[PDB]
Amino acid sequence: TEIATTSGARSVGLLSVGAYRPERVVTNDEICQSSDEWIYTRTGIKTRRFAADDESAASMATEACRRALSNAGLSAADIDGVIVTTNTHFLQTPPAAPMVAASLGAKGILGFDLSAGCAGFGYALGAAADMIRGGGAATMLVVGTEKLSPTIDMYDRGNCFIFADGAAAVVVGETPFQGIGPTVAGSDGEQADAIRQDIDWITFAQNPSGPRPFVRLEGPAVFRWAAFKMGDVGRRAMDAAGVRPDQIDVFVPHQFNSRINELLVKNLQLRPDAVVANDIEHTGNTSAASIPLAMAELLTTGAAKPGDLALLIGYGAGLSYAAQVVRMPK
Amino acid sequence: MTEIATTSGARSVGLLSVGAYRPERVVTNDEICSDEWIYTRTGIKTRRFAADDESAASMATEACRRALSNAGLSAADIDGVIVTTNTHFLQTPPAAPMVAASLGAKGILGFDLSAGCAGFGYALGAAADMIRGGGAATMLVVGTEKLSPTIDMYDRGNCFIFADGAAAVVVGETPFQGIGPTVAGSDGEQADAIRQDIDWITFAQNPSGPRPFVRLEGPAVFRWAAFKMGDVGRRAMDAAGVRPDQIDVFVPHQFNSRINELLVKNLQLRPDAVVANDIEHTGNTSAASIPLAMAELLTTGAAKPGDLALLIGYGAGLSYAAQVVRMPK
Ligand SMILES: *C(=O)OCCCCCCCCCC
Ligand SMILES: *C(=O)OCCCCCCCCCC
Repeated sequence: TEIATTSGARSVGLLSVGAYRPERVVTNDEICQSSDEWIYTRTGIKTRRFAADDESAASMATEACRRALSNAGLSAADIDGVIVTTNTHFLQTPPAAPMVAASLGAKGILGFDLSAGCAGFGYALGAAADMIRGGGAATMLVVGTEKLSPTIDMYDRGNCFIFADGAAAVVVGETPFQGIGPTVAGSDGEQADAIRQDIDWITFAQNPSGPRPFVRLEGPAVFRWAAFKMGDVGRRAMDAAGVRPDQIDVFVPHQFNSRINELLVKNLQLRPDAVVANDIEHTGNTSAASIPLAMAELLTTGAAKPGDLALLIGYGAGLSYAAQVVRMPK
Repeated sequence: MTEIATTSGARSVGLLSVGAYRPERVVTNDEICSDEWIYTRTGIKTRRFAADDESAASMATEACRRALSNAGLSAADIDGVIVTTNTHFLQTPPAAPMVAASLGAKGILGFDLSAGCAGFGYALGAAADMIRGGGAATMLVVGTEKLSPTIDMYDRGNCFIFADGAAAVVVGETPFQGIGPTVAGSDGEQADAIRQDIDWITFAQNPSGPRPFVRLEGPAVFRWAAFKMGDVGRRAMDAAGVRPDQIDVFVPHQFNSRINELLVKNLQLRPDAVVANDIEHTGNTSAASIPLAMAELLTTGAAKPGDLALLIGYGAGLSYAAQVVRMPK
């Protein structure tokens, strides 16, 4: 007997984006006591959001999902699955996805957590699109969520002003025309230490009164890697999608650093009038949540329009990257 | 307007191989605590604990090496790796890129997938989806677990349950369909049933308080798994277009033998159907459990390559993932 195969939608796209940004604004001056100029010129950040003590990666993911569902004209009963992508869910288990599903009033739906630094969103988008086309699901939530503030060593003058909190979710479903291109992804596992938790939780657990773990970043190494490698990645994603650089309306790189992204814009040879995501300005670097948060900001302000041709490039920890061409959601 | 390319990959995908790593240190029921007490309740006789210098990532690498060797492939033939685990003790970097680098394939795509014990089913399905979509042609999927450091040796409810190990599968194009449609789901309202009890940040901010351990509400998990997974198994067979009487091999997650005995009966397979019992000397290795159980069956010869197998993963998050597959190697 032959094992049967399911089939799903051919054309898949981003139906909606929904964003949750924590209430507390932390300015450059507040976090660093000419600090405002210093931080802004190096990173592009003016302010960022910090989540409250009672908030978590999962709780922000839930709020983002509620908003994404609303923008898609859907309820939780329309969703067949949810992928949470995060690096700041602070339990080995349970995973965030089932908790999020439950809070949404759809406790039974499939889901898992996906971790790949701030390439997680691209990987999760690709996985959702592949699952829907394979018939494993019809409509899915993909939410990038991050609570980075508790992981920051406020004495680490190399990164303390970089990381921030927030969540944003997209609805992926069948569309009239193809809305999501092939995923272009890869790694550099040899540079795994470039962005890291410096002390693993178990070594820490054997001596909790000694130094605790914090996020560490080898800035120059990441700058060099991102600025010199992601251009070729962007071109691969566009080639796979069958589009030219000059057909790109919107560029949404991961909001790691403005200077990096300015160099990527140049390398990718986009139109003079191409819209470039700059959400980092009042959001900072929110890792897995960055791209969908950046997408929401562009749509919220009317800088981008739904249906606009967008190039997304996620780069960051593990040294991991994931990129794809999409049409902008509602 | 501008077209976004519509693409496809190979429709027929299957398991080309399985490879297993288990650590050297055998910990008997007698040592850990007695033998009859644990055995009666779990079906566990012994389990393997990893050495201090081992990790989920290191065991996953070694399981991947063996998997590649058994498929007659090298690292250069692989387009990416999915690592599924619950015991990679870093928020970042993820295990997959490190595993890829250790295999001499630092550049390949990959990521970590967490869904408790059902991680392997989700990861398997995702790799199959990605290959059929044309995003990759050949993949490694590896379940890995170093659970021993997470055990509270004073917790008389679970200290004898969890163990260490890793197993990987090579997934790629096969002449006939080798991986059935994914059947998966959750119960997020019972998320507290299997859990880390104190989150890492709360612990870090309060080092004078207690440290985190794995906790298990046994009865709640038992009742959910024993009585709900039968229907899951039926759906996966239905999706694969196969009948219960056609299943050659049954591989439930090796959570508890007594749960699995009840599952066997509920599923109404042939009397001569082969049931995975790797828990006896491997214990419960969470995400690594199913591929380890597949490797054990092939190693003893109880299962043969090509045999029709039903895999059911169930556990934390309250999460489940199941599919019918043809046995590898
Ligand atoms: C994205 O820019 O990559 C950064 C990944 C953020 C995860 C940081 C992990 C913090 C753990 C330290 C306790
Ligand atoms: C299968 O039974 O799913 C169980 C998931 C493994 C539990 C590990 C999390 C405990 C960490 C405690 C520090």
